[PDB]
Amino acid sequence: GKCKDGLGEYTCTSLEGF
Amino acid sequence: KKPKLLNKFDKTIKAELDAAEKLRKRGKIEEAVNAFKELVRKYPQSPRARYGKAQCEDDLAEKRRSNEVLRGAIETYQEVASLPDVPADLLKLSLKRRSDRQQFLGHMRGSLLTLQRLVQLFPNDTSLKNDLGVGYLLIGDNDNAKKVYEEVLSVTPNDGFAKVHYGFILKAQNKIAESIPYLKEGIESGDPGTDDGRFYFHLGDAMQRVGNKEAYKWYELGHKRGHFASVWQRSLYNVNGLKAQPWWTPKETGYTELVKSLERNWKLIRDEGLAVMDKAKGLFLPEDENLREKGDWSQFTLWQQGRRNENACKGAPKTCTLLEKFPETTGCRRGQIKYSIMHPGTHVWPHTGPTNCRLRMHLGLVIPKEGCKIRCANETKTWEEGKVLIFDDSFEHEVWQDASSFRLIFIVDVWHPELTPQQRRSLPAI
Ligand SMILES: O=C(O)CC[C@H](O)C(=O)O
Ligand SMILES: [Mn+2]
Repeated sequence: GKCKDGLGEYTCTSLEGF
Repeated sequence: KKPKLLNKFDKTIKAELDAAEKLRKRGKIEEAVNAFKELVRKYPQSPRARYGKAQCEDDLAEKRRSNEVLRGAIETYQEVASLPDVPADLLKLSLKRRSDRQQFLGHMRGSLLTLQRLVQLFPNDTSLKNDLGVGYLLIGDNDNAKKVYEEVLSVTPNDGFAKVHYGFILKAQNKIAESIPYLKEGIESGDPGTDDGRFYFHLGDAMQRVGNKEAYKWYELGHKRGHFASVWQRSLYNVNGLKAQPWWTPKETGYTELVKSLERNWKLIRDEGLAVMDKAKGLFLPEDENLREKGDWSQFTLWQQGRRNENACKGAPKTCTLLEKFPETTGCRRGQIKYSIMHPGTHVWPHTGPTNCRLRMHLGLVIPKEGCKIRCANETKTWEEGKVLIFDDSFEHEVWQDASSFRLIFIVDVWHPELTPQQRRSLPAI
């Protein structure tokens, strides 16, 4: 689930460490 | 309290274990790695020696900023838990750090597996249940997250962390009134993990949706506590420093050639969108972020996260060809390019986008003479056919549709103009 127009997901990015 | 990390055998080699740990604390990481590798070779069942090996790899990944080294550490932390006679404190530290580093690397499903194991091994530790709930939230499994926080609250009903997360979950399910007491009480608890922008953001938003005039008190306190650039600009994925204003002119953005292309070719953009409406209406998807109070609103997306939807572009081929000349939008991995259709009787709730890293252009395509308007911050404006409006959707904005026929616009997101080329290449996609 992605944050497109709003801020509704718990996190909006995917992390990849350093 | 003083954690107990040494089983019966490890106490008999505490001297060697201490010497190795001393090398690690002094920053002599390569010497410490070798010392703990010698201890592991010599004492292959030692959990404290194995933990030292893992902590050394972890420190080494930090020093080298190497994901590869950190994956090694993650497997060694699991090895610790695989050994005989592991003291409970050490078992918990090793698997907790494992999960934390998996999350840091983005291995959310692997982190979830470790958290499930932690809760099985330590069933009275409420903190670990809270952490498990986060693991579920991070893979998008709100149903199981909700059950976890319900269990937590049924044992420790004043747990603030569990309150704010339960409230978040409720609000995301559109249980707006119900979420308010949980979010409010959890923030007010001041418990660790409750002072988080997400919870101020959604508490304020829920209050606005129910007509509670205290919402801006929470926005004020979230600004004061550093989560929001201001009470009106409440994005949470930000590059600090970027020029902040709700409305921009084309020249203010520097993207004058893009604006010229959109306005000069607007009827072409319009007509491809109308053709999709007429013959391929299923390419328009209903808005699905719970942003509507009422009404019908759908979008037909050509780019998202800087990636072209090839099938979508078959429906608007000349528009996609036109846009390919403008990497400031087609490569904006924190925005979209999409048609948006809104019908009469629509009210879009006040809301903010996620990031201050984009500006949003709107090209008017089919604009009824009366009834359609958009507010951003305190200024309200109308669309015009063949004209672009530009606004920073990280500022609170609101939309109304009360015409007698549909309203079609074209939405083109651009990188905030002050972002450097390396910033535009590196920022995580949103
Ligand atoms: O009015 C529309 O169709 C889009 C409103 C939406 O909230 C946006 O940020 O562009
Ligand atoms: Mn919006």
